[PDB]
Parts: sequence; C-alpha cells; structure tokens
Amino acid sequence: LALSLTADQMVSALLDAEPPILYSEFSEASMMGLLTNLADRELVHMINWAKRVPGFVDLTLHDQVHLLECAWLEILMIGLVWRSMEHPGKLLFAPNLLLDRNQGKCMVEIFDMLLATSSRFRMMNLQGEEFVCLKSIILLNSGVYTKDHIHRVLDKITDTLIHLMAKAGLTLQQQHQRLAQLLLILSHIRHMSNKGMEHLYSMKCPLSDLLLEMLDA
Amino acid sequence: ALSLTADQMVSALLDAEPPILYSEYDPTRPSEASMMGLLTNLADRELVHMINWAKRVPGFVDLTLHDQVHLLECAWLEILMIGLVWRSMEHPGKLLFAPNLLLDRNQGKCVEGMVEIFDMLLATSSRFRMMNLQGEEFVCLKSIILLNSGVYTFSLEEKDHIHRVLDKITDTLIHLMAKAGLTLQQQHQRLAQLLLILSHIRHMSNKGMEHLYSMKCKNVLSDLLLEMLDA
Amino acid sequence: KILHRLLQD
Amino acid sequence: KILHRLLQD
Ligand SMILES: O=S1C(c2ccc(O)cc2Cl)=CC=C1c1ccc(O)cc1Cl
Repeated sequence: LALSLTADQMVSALLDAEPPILYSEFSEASMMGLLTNLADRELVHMINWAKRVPGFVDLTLHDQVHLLECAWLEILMIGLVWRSMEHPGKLLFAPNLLLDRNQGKCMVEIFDMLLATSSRFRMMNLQGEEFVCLKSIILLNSGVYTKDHIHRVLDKITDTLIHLMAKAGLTLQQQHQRLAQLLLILSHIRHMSNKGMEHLYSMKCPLSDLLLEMLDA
Repeated sequence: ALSLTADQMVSALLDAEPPILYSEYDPTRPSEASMMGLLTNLADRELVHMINWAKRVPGFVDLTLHDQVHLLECAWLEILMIGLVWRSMEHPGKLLFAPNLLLDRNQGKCVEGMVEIFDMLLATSSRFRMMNLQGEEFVCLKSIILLNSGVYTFSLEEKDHIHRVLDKITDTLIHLMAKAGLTLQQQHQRLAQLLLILSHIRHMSNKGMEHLYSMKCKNVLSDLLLEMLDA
Repeated sequence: KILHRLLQD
Repeated sequence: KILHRLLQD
C-alpha cells in the first residue's frame, strides 16, 4: 500500500505520525541520567512512529527490529537537530532542557557536530515535510545491507522529496542539487551516530533494559 | 575550477585516476598477522597516490592546506573502500584488494571482527553491480566523498566554495544519466540511490577506524597511516 | 527481547 | 607530519 500513495498523501501520512516532543524531569552523572531517561521514553514513541511509516509494517518482524536497532540513534539526532533549528548555538533536547556548548563538557565533539547540522538545516531552510521524509529514509536505509521492497519505498520518498521542491518553485537544477545536499547530510548523521554509540558503550558498561538492548547490537 | 563543462569534468576526474597497485602477497605461503600486514602495506602505498589524486580534483587545489589535510584524514578510508568496492564490482562474492590479492568471505574470517566489514563491503559491491554503476559516476561519487566527509567540521566562505563544487558534480551526475536515456524521475531516483550508498561507506569507515585502533595498541603499521589514525 | 514486545503492541 | 609534506610537491 506504500507504493500506491500520491506524494501528497505520503506527506500527510508522515506528518500525521510525527512523535510528540517530550519533556525531561549539572554534574556528569545527573546530566547523563536526564538525557538517557529522555531518550528511553522517546524510543517508545519512535517504535510506534516506525510502524506508521508506510511500508515499514509490510516487513518481517526481524527486519523491523534490525532497521530500528541500526538507526534509533540517528532518528533521535535528526529530531534533536530539527527541534534545535531556530535556536542557534543551542540544542533543544526538550522544551525545558536547552543546553549550550559549555554544558557539553559536563561529548563536546558530538555536540558541535549536532550544532553544525542544525546550522545547516537553517542555512538551507529545511521544511518540515522534507524533514519527515529524511527521517523515514534514515529508518529504511541505514540497515538494508545487513530488500527489493525497501528500495521501491526509498525511490518513492525520493519522488515525494522532489515533489515538495517542485511545489515551492525550484528549477530542475535547484531540485536535484538540494536533493543531493539533503542526502549528503545523512552521511554526517550516520557519522555522529557511530561516534555516539562508541561513547555510550564506554560510558555505560544506570541505563534502562530497552536502551541497553539497543546497544547490544 | 567552476567553469568546466560536465563533459570536461568527467575527463579531468578520469585522467586523475590513481593506478591499481599490487601487493607482496605470495600463495606459496598462507597468518592473520601476515594477511593484516599485506592490507596495511597496500593501503599505505595507495595513500601516496590518493594524496596526488586529491590535488587533481576540481576545487580541492583552491582550499587552504589545513583544510586539504582535514578532508583527507577524515575520508582516506572511505576513498580506499569505495575504490576496493569498485575494483570488485564484477567479482561477485570476492573482494579484489589487488590483481593478485583476491579474497573471499572465508578468508576474512581469519582476522577477527572484519567479517562484518567484509560482508558489508561485499554487499556494497553487489549493489554497484545490480545498479550497473558506470566509471563516470564512480569518479564523481569518489570526488563527493573527498569534499563532503569532512566539510561540516570545516573559515566559512571557503566552505561555500566547497558546496558550489559539490553542486556542480551533482549536475555532472545528472548530466551523465540524462545522456544514458533515463527520464527525470529515473535520474532523481538513481541520484538518490547513489548518495545513499555513501551513508554505508561512511558507516564501514567508522567501523574500520574502530578496528584499526584496536590492533594499534595490541600491536598485531606505517607512519603515514598511523598519523591518519591519530587524528 | 524487549523490542519484540513493543513492535507487537 | 607526513600528510603535510606529500601535499606540497
Ligand atoms: O545525544 S544523546 C541523547 C539524545 C537524547 C534525546 C534525543 O532526542 C536525542 C538524543 Cl541524541 C541520549 C545520550 C546522548 C549522548 C550523551 C553523551 C555522549 O558523549 C554522547 C551521546 Cl550520543
């Protein structure tokens, strides 16, 4: 059913499935406890958001698991980067949890990369309809190598992304150039995720059983 | 650098291609440590050619030396892997590290942990084959990795020059696929398909660094490659 | 496998 | 620094 959508109903489906913006409840132990507790509550909503991504439900349960395990930190980062957009120099983890680069000490390497990505989304003026498409691509792409249905849905999100830029009035050159600029950002989100995974493995091994389960993979 | 035609863009990249090197591998003899030294010695000699190849990529020469150093030490393994993936395109099930160094998945099991990287490299090579990637699109993708893998970390209006060069290579990719008889929809899909590969090449590189930083202390390498790791 | 449980509910 | 020397030939 994911293949039969018009790019308009593909956009309306992703925006309707958008997860909420949760709240949090500065030593190195207290700040870590707040972020991991916030990320654990966000994992539950992302799981229900993933099932509402068209084409994800049609997959094997084991394939649903592998895609979510490979990209859960990427999804959390592009969401943070998106929420933190109109807050330059700041990362909006939660509406009550706004941290600066100085608080990054107690991480600061990944913190500046997240600030650099948010500044890039503002420079390009990334729209929300493009953001939910990029977030869906991350879900299906980052784990498809460890499939013929996945790439057919990936091509559709590409058709949906090109349609969004065509409606805004960009020439064909401006469309595939902006298309390339958006997808090349996903290589940096992948890079930030892997650099975050290796810190959590070192820093942790009190975290939840669910979040620990995501790391043992 | 910016006023070259897309036809002139592909010829400049295709002319700047580094050579294919051989290894000192001899099948009179088989070790996991000996096989590790062959991959490291081969990668070290390829880095010398890559440094000269990067200087011939349009837009790379205009950047400051500090930025040229930063782009290479952040993407050197990505360039090596996509080159290995390209050389192994039509050798399904095997990785063509060198014309004499052709390994399969069973020999990647001698070294620990590298099987995941090995099968991921194999999956990327099979992906290029089922897509039937052309050499003109390969030299474009490799040039994208050089200019993109370390651009976010960084004096700002040299970065704006980097994005302008990236925009031209994108048009060069669209230009080639428009000449191969594909519709604009098929061009946008293939353009998106190719750039999504780089997310996995980026992933394999980060996994390669983490494994390269384990045998470093364990002492199971060159001075140039050790400088790339200490960065 | 806790992820199995949430994907079913 | 070898990467610096090989870039200025
Ligand atoms: O960004 S983090 C994070 C998070 C939480 C809620 C979010 O919405 C997004 C993120 Cl990225 C939980 C733990 C993080 C983390 C904390 C410390 C560190 O050195 C590295 C990382 Cl990746």
